[PDB]
Amino acid sequence: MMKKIDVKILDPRVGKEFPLPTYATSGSAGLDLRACLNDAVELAPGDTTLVPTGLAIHIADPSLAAMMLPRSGLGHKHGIVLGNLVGLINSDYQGQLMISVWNRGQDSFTIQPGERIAQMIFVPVVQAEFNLVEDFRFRQ
Amino acid sequence: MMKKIDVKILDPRVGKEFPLPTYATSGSAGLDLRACLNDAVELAPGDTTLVPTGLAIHIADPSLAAMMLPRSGLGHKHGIVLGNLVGLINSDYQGQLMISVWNRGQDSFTIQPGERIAQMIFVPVVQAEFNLVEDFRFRQ
Amino acid sequence: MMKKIDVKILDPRVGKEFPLPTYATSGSAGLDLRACLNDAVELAPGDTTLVPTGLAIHIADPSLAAMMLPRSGLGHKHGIVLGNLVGLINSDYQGQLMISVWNRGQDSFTIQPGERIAQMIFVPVVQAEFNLVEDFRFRQ
Ligand SMILES: O=c1ccn([C@H]2C[C@H](O)[C@@H](COP(=O)(O)NP(=O)(O)OP(=O)(O)O)O2)c(=O)[nH]1
Ligand SMILES: O=c1ccn([C@H]2C[C@H](O)[C@@H](COP(=O)(O)NP(=O)(O)OP(=O)(O)O)O2)c(=O)[nH]1
Ligand SMILES: O=c1ccn([C@H]2C[C@H](O)[C@@H](COP(=O)(O)NP(=O)(O)OP(=O)(O)O)O2)c(=O)[nH]1
Ligand SMILES: [Mg+2]
Ligand SMILES: [Mg+2]
Ligand SMILES: [Mg+2]
Repeated sequence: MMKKIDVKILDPRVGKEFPLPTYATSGSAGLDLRACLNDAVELAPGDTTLVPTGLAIHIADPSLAAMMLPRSGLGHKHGIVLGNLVGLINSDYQGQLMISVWNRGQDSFTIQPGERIAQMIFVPVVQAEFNLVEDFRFRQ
Repeated sequence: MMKKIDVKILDPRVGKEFPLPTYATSGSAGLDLRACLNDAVELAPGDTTLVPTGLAIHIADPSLAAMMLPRSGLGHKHGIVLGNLVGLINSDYQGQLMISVWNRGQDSFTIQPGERIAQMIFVPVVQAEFNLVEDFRFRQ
Repeated sequence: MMKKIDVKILDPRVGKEFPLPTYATSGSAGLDLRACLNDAVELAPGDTTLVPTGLAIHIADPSLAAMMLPRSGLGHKHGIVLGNLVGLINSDYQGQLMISVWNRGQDSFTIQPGERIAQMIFVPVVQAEFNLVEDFRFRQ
């Protein structure tokens, strides 16, 4: 299912030196996000750093949201994941997309400019209206 | 996309002293969940605590689920995330919604009664039926 | 909402000694994935291990993806979660489904053959086409 989403380039390297996010195949669920940095950032074990993307999106449709996730290789092999675990991008958010990068492992890691460091999916969302009722199934 | 969801208030402070979850804007994807606690809980670095919400929902429609996520500020700045990372709420679950709060950082944190400590989204889900076949593309 | 999904059994114990993933109730959102192991794996605090499932799926429809999540009990009580936090399975992926199991806690844990160690949901996804525009709201 396809949707055009407005994007504003905030740093002129995005779409040039730092490619815009794209889908690798017709069947990819996520777009890889790249680090928009002037120089490498060394991220020590246990630490968190805020990585800019150099871009803003405006999903606009309240029936859609995005979710930011780690990439599986980085997470599994390097312990490079997100400090907020999973990021939620609201339809009315128009600020820069930021990546909270957390080193959950034991090895120092260099975040390089332009590196595909996380990924983002677009999922339909439903807005709940609560209906209060009196009455209406944590080894494993 | 909108859906009415049945909710049962389990603690009489919910909807009073502890506001019911709400969406901030017409374009918000998630509802913030509040800690239903009698007193603050001090959460040491690395530790996990189970926080009640004082409410139960019944999604009821098997085409919908909810996902509990950290809030980005708390996760990035304070290391206050979920012990199960992301929570999945099944359509037929009718128990109290519980929040596994994990301090993944290095600083002690006080969880206050009524604090917006996590968030929840409602997403469509598909139930898979497996079709066995003989035959039917882990730096980065 | 229901969909038949092609699955290939890669290890002949899957569907026999190691049951195929199933939904517990008509209202369950997720399928539990089992560890396809010859012997138990002892996972020390802080460590990550790659657990095979013995199966491959082919979602095939680019409007669908799967997400792998921790189980709430394991995550909250035992600190047994995913090293990549949340796994994203693309529609065109046809390899073995792998589980990055991370012990985020302080206690050693034994991963047993056949153990339900994670869960997976199928969610609709939308593929974004970016539309560049000049112009188009991080306690808490
Ligand atoms: O937990 C996971 C996550 C992914 N996978 C598989 C399926 C998915 O389609 C594939 C790629 O996932 P990612 O894009 O998150 N990983 P990465 O970007 O490191 O690999 P690639 O370069 O192939 O895209 O790996 C798993 O088996 N388990
Ligand atoms: O990983 C993320 C997560 C969120 N965001 C942006 C977009 C999202 O719409 C916005 C708010 O996300 P949260 O509601 O999770 N954070 P918080 O509740 O701390 O901020 P706010 O008070 O504005 O809602 O922050 C990112 O740029 N990266
Ligand atoms: O963060 C959470 C996650 C789950 N839950 C509730 C709702 C959900 O439907 C239920 C079961 O979730 P899981 O299947 O992830 N946990 P587990 O597999 O350990 O429990 P069960 O054996 O009942 O399925 O627990 C919460 O209250 N908070
Ligand atoms: Mg990838
Ligand atoms: Mg928020
Ligand atoms: Mg379960």
